[PDB]
Formats: sequence, C-alpha cells, structure tokens
Amino acid sequence: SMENFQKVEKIGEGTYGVVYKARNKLTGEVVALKKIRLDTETEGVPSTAIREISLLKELNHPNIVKLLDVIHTENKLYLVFEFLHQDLKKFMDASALTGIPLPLIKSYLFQLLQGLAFCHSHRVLHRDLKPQNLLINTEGAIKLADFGLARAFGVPVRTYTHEVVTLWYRAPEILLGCKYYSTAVDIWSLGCIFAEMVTRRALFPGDSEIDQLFRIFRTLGTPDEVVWPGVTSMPDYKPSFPKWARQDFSKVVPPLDEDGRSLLSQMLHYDPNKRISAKAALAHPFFQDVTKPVPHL
Amino acid sequence: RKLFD
Amino acid sequence: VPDYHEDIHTYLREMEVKCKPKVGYMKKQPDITNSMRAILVDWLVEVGEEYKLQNETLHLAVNYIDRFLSSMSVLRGKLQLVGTAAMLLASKFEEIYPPEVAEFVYITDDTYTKKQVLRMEHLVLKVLTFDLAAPTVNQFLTQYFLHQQPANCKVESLAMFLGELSLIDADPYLKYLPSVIAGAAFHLALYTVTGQSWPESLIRKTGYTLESLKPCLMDLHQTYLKAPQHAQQSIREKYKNSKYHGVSLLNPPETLNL
Ligand SMILES: [Mg+2]
Repeated sequence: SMENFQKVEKIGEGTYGVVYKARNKLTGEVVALKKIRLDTETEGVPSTAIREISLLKELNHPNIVKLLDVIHTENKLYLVFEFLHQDLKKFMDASALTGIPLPLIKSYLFQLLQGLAFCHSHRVLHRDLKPQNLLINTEGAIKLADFGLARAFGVPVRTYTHEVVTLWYRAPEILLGCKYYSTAVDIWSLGCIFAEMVTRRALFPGDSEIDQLFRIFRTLGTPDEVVWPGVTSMPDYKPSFPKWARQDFSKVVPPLDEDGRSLLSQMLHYDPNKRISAKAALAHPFFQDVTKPVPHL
Repeated sequence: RKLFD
Repeated sequence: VPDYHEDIHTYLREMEVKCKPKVGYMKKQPDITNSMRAILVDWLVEVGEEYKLQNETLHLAVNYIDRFLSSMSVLRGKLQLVGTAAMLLASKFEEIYPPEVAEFVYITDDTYTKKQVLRMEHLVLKVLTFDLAAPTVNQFLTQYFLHQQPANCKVESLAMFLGELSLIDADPYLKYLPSVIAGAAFHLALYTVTGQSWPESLIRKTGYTLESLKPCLMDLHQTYLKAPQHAQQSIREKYKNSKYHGVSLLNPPETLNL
C-alpha cells in the first residue's frame, strides 16, 4: 500500500509528528505524508486525526490542501496530502532584504479569504491559522493547511475548547475567556497575518495570555462598552486593565494605503459581531486590482 | 451493563 | 452572528441525503431487529447522561450505527461492541473531553476487551470511510430555534425531547430525513407549549410546510402520546431533569388539528 511511494526527505514535524515529501512511483505525483502511530493500547485513533480526516474529505477547494488518500495497516495510519513547495513563514524569512510585493500580499490575502470562506460555509473552524500552516506553490497559490485543530461547528455555536489558536494569533474574545466563539476567530488570525505580510514581523508577539491582551490593547486601544458591548462582563476582563488610547492605523502598519488599512481594521474589530466575515471581505475595495502573480522561491 | 442477555 | 446561516443550512440539506442510512437495513439483518436497536439506543442515552456527553454526540453515534449496519451484518453478541465504538468515535469528534477507552470498556461490564473496542473503532472508520461529520436532528433544531418569537426554553427542551425519541424507533423514523424530523419536533413542541405553529419564516428557510411535515408529524405525534408506555424509558427519565426544564412531564396534546 506504501508500495508506491518512495520517501525523499522529512519536510516537517507536527502533532502526529513526522511529515515526509514522497513520490508516487507510478504517477510521478509528489505527496506529503503524515504518519500517525497507533499501537492499539492507547486511546485508539487520536481525535485530532479523526477531525482532520473527516473535515478535509468535505473541503475540496484550490485554497485548501487536498487530502489525497488515507492508508491503513493495523499499526500505522498514513495521510497522503497534495504536496506544496514552502510554508509562508519560511518565505517571509527569505524576503528579509527585498520585502514582499504588495500584489503578492494582496493575492495571498484574497486567496486566504476565499479558502477561509469555503471552510466557514461548510461549518468548519480552523482554529490555528498562522503563517507556518499556510503553504505556497511556485504558480502563485497559497493554501490553508493543518486541520489538526479544526472543528465542525453548529449554528449558533456552543462551547468548544478554550485552549485554542497559537498565542500570537489568538482573538481577544478567547483571551477574555468568552464561552462562545465563532468564525470571527479565524478572521482575527488572518488580520494578524495580513499585518505580518506587510511588515514581515508579528503584529502581536506576546509571551503570556495577559502580555498578549495588553499588546493588543496598546495598539487598538483598550475596549469599553461603547466599542465592544458586553466586554466588561467577560470572565477574564478586569476593571484594573490599563486604559490605552486607540492609535491611528496609519501607524500600526505604515506602508499600507487607505484600502489596506480599512480592511485590516475591519478584520481587527474587537466585537466578534462587527468583525468582517471572509465572504464580505472578498468584496472589499482593497481587492479591485488584484491578480495572481508567482513569487520568487 | 451487558446488553443481550 | 448568523454569519453563514443560509449557506450552512444549505450544506446540511445536501449532506443529510448523502449521510442517510439505508431505510431497510433491518430486513437484510439476519440476527438482529428493530427492538434490539431500540435497546442499544436507549442504553447509549443512559451512557450520555452517565458521562455528561453532549446531545450532538448521542445523535452522531446513532447515525454511525445505522450506517454501519446498512452495510455490515452483525450478530446479537456484537451489536453492542459496534454500539460502544460508535460512541467513542462520536465523543472524539464532538466532545471537548471524551471519556477514555477504558470507560467505554467499563460501561459494558467488561463484555468486550479494550483490544476489541479499538479494533471495532478501526473497523467502523473503515466502513464509514471516515465520513463522520453527519448532519443531525439536533443540528437542524438548533437553527430553527433561532426563529422563535421569542426564545422559549420549554419549546427548545421539549423539541430536543421528541427529536430524541425518534432515534429509538427505526420503524418508522429511518425513512425521515433529519431536517424533517426536526421539523416535526419543533412544530410539535411549539404547539404543545404556546399553542402556536410552524412559523412562516421557516417555510421560507426550509421549503417545508405543515403539509409537507404531516406524515412525520403524524408519526411523531403517536410516538409522543405513547411515550410513557414504551419499553424504552431512558430519554423520558433524562428529560425529567431540571437541566431540560422537566419537559418530559408535560402533557402531549390530544389532537393536532391538521
Ligand atoms: Mg502544519
């Protein structure tokens, strides 16, 4: 069954751990393999793999990584994924001295928002959008990947896991301990990633839960009942939070033009209900002149 | 509980 | 935020047809019957209460069992093994904190081993080819609840209740789609409590009218009248708790005027 793949190199490590670039010997196709170990005597197949596999089978989209196949033994679970050149994070690093060109960014964001809208419209939440989980090919595509943390949701949502989203990209509603979060969390992550594509550094690189809140407050200004009705009644909100004036988006991400900035603030809204949806965001004037250029790899 | 007894 | 409200409902409608079990599976099952399946679902309900599992989880597990039994012959001695893994799978998909494998072994009084439960789990995933994200009655009802004027907790809890009773009886509810059963239940709950009807806004949302629901409603209505005499009583008991506004104690309406 692994009969037809020749491994090439390891290309990364996740929660099931080992990921290999491999080649279908008969078709030529280059695949990524996630290898999940079982050895009966545990708790069977990990919930993360159950979800990853069942949700990706439904999510067929050019801007979502394609699960090509699931291969069994009684001792090993293999996930055959379409293979992809690089992750966004390894790319931002290499653009150190050139920057990333605005139409590359614009294209990327637009594609990210498409794939995100497809997820949200199939009642799937990603819950770990970050640049390392976003893969880019040589033809100019970018795709959501790693559905390890993803989950099927309901309308209206109920309480789901709290311990959620890589810190740097976590939405203020999760940090403030809200019992209910929805699609708006993924949007918060792309907003962060947007900013990060512009400046090539993290918008909010905190070290702990409270550090991260206060970084967010220091940029967007501490929220009140005006900006975010119901904030002050949130489990983890404290009346002693320092009250910081909002800045001035022209200074949060200075190279951004007016449409750029309008978009990011819509993505970085405090109130999960005012925060723009991926669907809506595709119509934004930021995207009028968008194309799909190749990058330099 | 064992079911089909 | 009803953010992707229509889209999702539309997607659930398409998926419910593809995730539908075979309506006749029980005729082709040599060693099991409708009442044995009733006995398993009843027991799965107790398991959910015992382990404080979501309602979505129980509904999901049932869908697995029926789909798995739509294609695999199972012996009386194994129907419960299938039942246990179905639940373990449901919990892993749906629950923030699923019970450990051991717990599922334990709630059988150790009929089967851990080794067998994981092997069944594997076998169940094989047969479902991992399609676990199935629309359920609980998923439709929850959206419909957004259409009430205004929110009524009794209406909700009693809808869950009836939605839940339908799980128990293959004949007839295996022939009604999740969305229709939810239709029957929501309407049935609303009328019982406030005396009112399937709202015109859900006719717009779903394309169902009282008329289209009549058949499933006729069945649901009998199931309700006869509830307290059913051989299976775990849902009724479950629905006595304050957690559900004791809705199982309310009186079924004696007529539906349709
Ligand atoms: Mg990844």
